[PDB]
Amino acid sequence: NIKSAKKRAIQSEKARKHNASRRSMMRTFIKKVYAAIEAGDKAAAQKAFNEMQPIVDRQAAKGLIHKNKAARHKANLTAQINKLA
Amino acid sequence: ARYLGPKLKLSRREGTDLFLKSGVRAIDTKCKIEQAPGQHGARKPRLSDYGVQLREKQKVRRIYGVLERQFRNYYKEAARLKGNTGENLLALLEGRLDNVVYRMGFGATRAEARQLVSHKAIMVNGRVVNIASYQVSPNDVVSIREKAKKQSRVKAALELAEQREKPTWLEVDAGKMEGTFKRKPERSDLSADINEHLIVELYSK
Amino acid sequence: ARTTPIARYRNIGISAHIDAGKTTTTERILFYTGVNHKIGEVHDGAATMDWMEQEQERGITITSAATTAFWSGMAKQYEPHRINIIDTPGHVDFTIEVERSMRVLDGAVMVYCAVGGVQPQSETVWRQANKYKVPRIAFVNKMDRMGANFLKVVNQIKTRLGANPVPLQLAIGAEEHFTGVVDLVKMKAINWNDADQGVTFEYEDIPADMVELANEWHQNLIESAAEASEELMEKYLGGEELTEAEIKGALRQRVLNNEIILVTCGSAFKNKGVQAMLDAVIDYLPSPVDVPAINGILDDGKDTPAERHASDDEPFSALAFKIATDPFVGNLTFFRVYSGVVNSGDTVLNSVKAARERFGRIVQMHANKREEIKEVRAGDIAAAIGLKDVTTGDTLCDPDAPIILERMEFPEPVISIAVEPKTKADQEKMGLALGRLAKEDPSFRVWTDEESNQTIIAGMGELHLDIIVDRMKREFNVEANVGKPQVAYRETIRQKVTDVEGKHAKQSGGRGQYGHVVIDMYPLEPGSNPKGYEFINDIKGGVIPGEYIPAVDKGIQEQLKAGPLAGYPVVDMGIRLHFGSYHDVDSSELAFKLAASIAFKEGFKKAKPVLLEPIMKVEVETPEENTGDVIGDLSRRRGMLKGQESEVTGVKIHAEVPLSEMFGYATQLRSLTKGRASYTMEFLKYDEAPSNVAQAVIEARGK
Amino acid sequence: MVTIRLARHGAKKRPFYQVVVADSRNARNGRFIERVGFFNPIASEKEEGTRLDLDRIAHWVGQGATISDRVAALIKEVNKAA
RNA sequence: AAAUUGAAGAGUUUGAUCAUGGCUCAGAUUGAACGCUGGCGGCAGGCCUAACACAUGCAAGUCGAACGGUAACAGGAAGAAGCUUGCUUCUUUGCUGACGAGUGGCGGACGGGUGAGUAAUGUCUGGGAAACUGCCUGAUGGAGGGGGAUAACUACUGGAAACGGUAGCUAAUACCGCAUAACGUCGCAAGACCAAAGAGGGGGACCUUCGGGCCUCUUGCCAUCGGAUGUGCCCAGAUGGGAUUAGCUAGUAGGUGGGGUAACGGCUCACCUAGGCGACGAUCCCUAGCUGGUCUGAGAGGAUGACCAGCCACACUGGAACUGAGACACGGUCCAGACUCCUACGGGAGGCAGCAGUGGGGAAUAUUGCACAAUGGGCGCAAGCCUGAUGCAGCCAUGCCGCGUGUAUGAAGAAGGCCUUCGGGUUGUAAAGUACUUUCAGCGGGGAGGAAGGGAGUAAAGUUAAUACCUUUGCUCAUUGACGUUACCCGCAGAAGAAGCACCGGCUAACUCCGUGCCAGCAGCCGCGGUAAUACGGAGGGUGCAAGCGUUAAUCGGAAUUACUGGGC
Ligand SMILES: Nc1nc2c(ncn2[C@@H]2O[C@H](COP(=O)(O)OP(=O)(O)O)[C@@H](O)[C@H]2O)c(=O)[nH]1
Ligand SMILES: [Mg+2]
Ligand SMILES: [Mg+2]
Ligand SMILES: [Mg+2]
Ligand SMILES: [Mg+2]
Ligand SMILES: [Mg+2]
Ligand SMILES: [Mg+2]
Ligand SMILES: [Mg+2]
Ligand SMILES: [Mg+2]
Ligand SMILES: [Mg+2]
Ligand SMILES: [Mg+2]
Ligand SMILES: [Mg+2]
Ligand SMILES: [Mg+2]
Ligand SMILES: [Mg+2]
Ligand SMILES: [Mg+2]
Ligand SMILES: [Mg+2]
Ligand SMILES: [Mg+2]
Ligand SMILES: [Mg+2]
Ligand SMILES: [Mg+2]
Ligand SMILES: [Mg+2]
Ligand SMILES: [Mg+2]
Ligand SMILES: [Mg+2]
Ligand SMILES: [Mg+2]
Ligand SMILES: [Mg+2]
Ligand SMILES: [Mg+2]
Ligand SMILES: [Mg+2]
Ligand SMILES: [Mg+2]
Ligand SMILES: [Mg+2]
Ligand SMILES: [Mg+2]
Repeated sequence: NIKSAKKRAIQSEKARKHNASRRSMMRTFIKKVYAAIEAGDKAAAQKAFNEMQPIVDRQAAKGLIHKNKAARHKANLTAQINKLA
Repeated sequence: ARYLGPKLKLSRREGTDLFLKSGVRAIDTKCKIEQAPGQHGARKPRLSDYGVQLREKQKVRRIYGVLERQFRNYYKEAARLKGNTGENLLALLEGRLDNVVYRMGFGATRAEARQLVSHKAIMVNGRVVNIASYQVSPNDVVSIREKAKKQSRVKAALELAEQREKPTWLEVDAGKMEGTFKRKPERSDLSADINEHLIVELYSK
Repeated sequence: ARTTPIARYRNIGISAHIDAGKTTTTERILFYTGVNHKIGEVHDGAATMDWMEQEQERGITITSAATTAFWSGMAKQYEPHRINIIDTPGHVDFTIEVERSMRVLDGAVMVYCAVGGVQPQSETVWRQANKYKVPRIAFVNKMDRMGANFLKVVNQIKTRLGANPVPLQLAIGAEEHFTGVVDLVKMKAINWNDADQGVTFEYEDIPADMVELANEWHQNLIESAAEASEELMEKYLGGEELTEAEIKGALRQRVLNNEIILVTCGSAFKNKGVQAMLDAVIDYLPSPVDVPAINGILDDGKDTPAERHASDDEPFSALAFKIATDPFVGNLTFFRVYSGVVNSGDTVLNSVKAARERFGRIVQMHANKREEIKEVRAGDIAAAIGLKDVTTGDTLCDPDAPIILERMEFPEPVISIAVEPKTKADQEKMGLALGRLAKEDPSFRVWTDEESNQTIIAGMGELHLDIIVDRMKREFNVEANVGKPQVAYRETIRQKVTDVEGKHAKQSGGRGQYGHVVIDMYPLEPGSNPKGYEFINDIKGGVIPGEYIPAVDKGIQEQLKAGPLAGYPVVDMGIRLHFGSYHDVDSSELAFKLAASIAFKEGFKKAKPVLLEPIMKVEVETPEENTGDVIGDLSRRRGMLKGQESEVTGVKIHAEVPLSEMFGYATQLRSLTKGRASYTMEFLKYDEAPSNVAQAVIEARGK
Repeated sequence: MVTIRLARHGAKKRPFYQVVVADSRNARNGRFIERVGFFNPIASEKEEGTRLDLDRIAHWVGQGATISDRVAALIKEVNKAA
């Protein structure tokens, strides 16, 4: 480039790699919960929900997503699993 | 920014005396002040309404030594102000610093008073003012500076300042070289021939 | 502060005849100092120095370009020396470019061809160097071409230019077999290596193909450098050979006084010989402080107005050798600081132009390429953007510095042509361009003579004027076709005299007045008076009104002033009003001048005037072998001649030729004189000529 | 970081600043939340050189507004001790 | 208290009149241009067209008090260089000040630009709920414990460069799990779940592995609720012209469920209903950034959106996103295009509508300047660094304002000009002559203020556990201004260095002669010139304005001539 905003380019790329890693992991756990919910096993879905919950809340804490987004995931999943029986 | 020409031409174009000359000699004996300056001055132009308005306005401009710009300003103010437009305008014209210098002597003519103001030979309350348009405020003293005091011209002008209507608002000191401005001249404290309403309608046309 | 010590500074020039190898050698220099990765070649258009589009296509260098390099040595003997090389054009069309550059340079490397050696531009540049008194060395290139002779070329220099040359390197082998050179000091042979492009070389055993002349010329060399002092001679005449180092320092000294010139031989195209010359540039050429100081004029002169020790401590002084044109800032002034330090933003005073200039962006250069530098030390050549008033050759200096430097002399344009933008109204756009380029070349002048409407472009050569025209089509683009200058004819009565007259019936009753004159024509002669408008007032019959009796010749002037015959003015014509008529009430002048106008008209036809074209006093010098042909050509032209005179280094011809004639005379002269002649036109008195054109240019408008 | 800074009105070679409580993003002369007194640097006269609005400055700085260097110095000078 | 008090007509249809009616002029204004002329100062103004293409130089860095570290300088330490055991200086040691590159943090979304797009996703006014917010601030706490890397680096290596490889590493306020956290999240509940980072300063100890440990304070870190701020969203009204644009719309209008968002929402998907908008102008087409305000007007209104300020929009064209509190990002990423430049031919770089500047276009618009001294802004504990923000300087009568270009005196009312009824008049007190003054310009000398601060020393308390070290608040000390040869002041010489432009038939103020002869030419309108032209051209004179004047262009007025106020058939 021109200035040393190239340093920020490197940092943004590295942070994108990391954030894509963590967002993919988180979305995969939620895919698991959704596959359970469309499978109907309220207990398997419950285990999956308790498996994703610390992941998504830890990510919200990290800032990868927002508190509101994590809470929205948890609320949607609780509603689903409760109507799931 | 100053009319550097024949003053008597102006005066006899107005017909009247514009006092653009000192009193050392009469007005007729220096210029043939009854006929217009032209080679066709002996003739008579029949007047028109604009004619007399322009001629009065130009008489005032030539008396006070003001140019058309800043005369339009002396009208813009005194139109903004309160009271009579023409009276406020004549007051704003007597407030000029070369005006009060002349009316208090120190120069036998408005142009001599202009040189006096301009050459830093004057001091409105000590502070050397040299803006010939300085609108002097009442309760203010104009004082000649030292080395301007006792110059040949200032004395002669103080001597010749007599034989003239003594201003009802000045209180000069004639040698102590002080002079106050106790209050602005009202209407009747001036020539009374100058029909200020003509100028007002010229500029409000 | 200073990157390289002033002693490690060489300012050198490469001037020589056309195709002498001047540009190629700089490419070999830019290669053997590592500054350029590829050797390059001019015919391919590869050469860096020729950056101009024209220079690439024609292979010609139409400008001087300056570049620098660091040649530590051939054996890394010395710490790197910064050689400032100003490569120059050798086309006489561009002669300012060599001289504009020459005053600034401290030393000159004058190339020669082994086949030809001294050829005509070579003498021309030698003369230029002598005027700026550059101490010189020489490189005889093209020793890889048949006809190659180191020895013969040396003699050629001695026989023709006048210089006495001392051989430095003789040659190993013939033209095809040019292995390398033999030093007359190291007594070695630097046979160069073919596989690498001269980058590697081997000092060798001085083989017997050439081991005997070497001794003669080495011996001849010692003697000459030993000819610098008896302290060398007393030992030299002691029968003992002085040390080479005393010879090399003695050599550097003899070059400074120009007593001797050092001849180096190589083939740049054969990638051989070049590295050694760059070494000998270090050995004998002058460093800025290896000679005396720049001198000056102060306050209309002084005992020592300027004795400016070239120093990083003395006050800033410089000279603008060249002004060049850059389309984005609008100028680029090349300056050499003779004495001083200047920095970005520093103001300077134009001693010659008595003004203030701020140096905005001082830059250094690699031909077209430019590298910004914060400051310039003394002895450095740099280009200055942000300077808008410096004429070529005008000193730029700190205040209280020399008013005048020696470079106040320049050649005179020899060819004149005229020009027209295709669009008739691109004339100012065209005009501005001619002006800008006129600033850059003090030798390209644009004067639009107001006798005619034509734009006239004057220049030192036919190529120049064409190289100066394609630049307009290319930069400051305008499309323009060149042509012929117009014709400044005049007229005059021959002898005939009469009592001619004119008259209009201005009365008619109502109009009220009239004017009438009887006149009397005579010519004086072609060139007797300074006041061509001659006259005699006589009138004593019909004596026109008195208050404008004398005021009745000046109103008649407007006929002698211009055009009675074919739109061309009159000279030497004499008018004489003797009779006429009038009436002294108000004899109307503007309608009385009709009498005067028809008086001129009728008077002109009866008097049978003539037409005299412009003809000048030409003066030519040329070698005393081309006299027959130059005079034969002058004879083909309508030219008379003046002086049966022969010079000692030629022959001075004097000739009276027309001015409409001699269009492109210079190039014809060069053709028939082997580009070795100069001339001048003196604008002498006009003379008459029988011409089918004088009337066809007014019969162009017919009646 | 809501600042309280001087705003540099006036004329050439004759400044006159206005103490403005403005978001530190906006330009000097630009957008501001409120103005709290002025400050004339060149005054050397009976007329007051500076005038502040201390109750509102205190309201802001209680809401966390940062005070610039010169505005701190002007609060000093307004106070009798400094 | 005052925050207003403000409204003019004329010329021209006719032989003449009165109406209707258009045209024209008098005013104010301009980012102006052109012609002629031009002295100065102050304050402003300055590409209105090609959002046309851009060479070059700057416009965004900072922190060593986060870290690994040592490339540069310096300080030292050991010298068996230089040498008189050195003051006459050899290398190794990050050891210390410091610091290139590097990891990391914050900034880079601000400030600066332009008005292309945008007729409503915008703007203005006024409300609203379904929200997030770095830095700033308040309240309560936590701040155990541990791992794996990884740049820089070493090596080998490739490349013309750009810029890489491939292994060995080496930290951290880089990353990751754990422990722990509830007025935090989910959940009606129970319950489940989530973080962190340390660095610096000195010191009474007293303990060491000269690492330090330890006590302190200064900052920094994590969580939650607050404020302030900023931002996102919704609504209503208003915000151009054309109907020689009357139908438009299918995610279209809404409903349900899932998904997405920081947040509500067809935002989105899948069904379902068939709705929704429209003569209060939908739809389409042209044009356009909007507002405070600016010009004008007695107003109402008309025109406008240069400067300055608020909002919006764009960044070579088209698209997408990433990082981040904040962007779908002027000086970041990626792609497609056009363009330009570099190349060793193998590849590579860029986006002036940032500030100067060039070309071009145009009637027309400036310097490739000086400082960050002010004030702001980023970073920082600060010092400080950076800032084409900003403050200043340059150019240009571009505008407004102020001043000067002399003042008094002076009748042979000179000469000369011009007119003349030939007497004279006018030029004209005008000149000259005489006396006096020297503003400004020009020299020379003094000289405010924009400068607050910051730093070093000091003392007091607050401080601790300690008179240390930190703050805070005084005292002293040296000091910091680009502008700048500042403003302003004083002295020197002499009226010297400083007046032009338009007009003179009526409107409209100011006339004669000559030369011209419906010619040449003038003209804003009416009109002038064909033999006595105050209308053309010159001259003499006069009138207006004046460092400007006039012309052209543009807006309102006059124009009640789009009549709402305030018109007519
Ligand atoms: N044979 C030969 N040709 C040469 C030599 N040096 C230069 N040339 C050629 O001469 C021609 C012109 O040389 P150049 O240096 O351009 O001429 P200049 O620019 O006038 O000096 C080019 O073709 C070169 O290749 C040489 O040593 N030998
Ligand atoms: Mg003025
Ligand atoms: Mg050739
Ligand atoms: Mg050449
Ligand atoms: Mg800088
Ligand atoms: Mg560093
Ligand atoms: Mg603009
Ligand atoms: Mg590791
Ligand atoms: Mg962390
Ligand atoms: Mg939902
Ligand atoms: Mg409509
Ligand atoms: Mg537009
Ligand atoms: Mg009205
Ligand atoms: Mg562009
Ligand atoms: Mg992102
Ligand atoms: Mg950006
Ligand atoms: Mg840019
Ligand atoms: Mg143009
Ligand atoms: Mg600052
Ligand atoms: Mg007379
Ligand atoms: Mg002065
Ligand atoms: Mg101070
Ligand atoms: Mg100060
Ligand atoms: Mg009249
Ligand atoms: Mg006229
Ligand atoms: Mg007009
Ligand atoms: Mg006549
Ligand atoms: Mg109306
Ligand atoms: Mg009507």
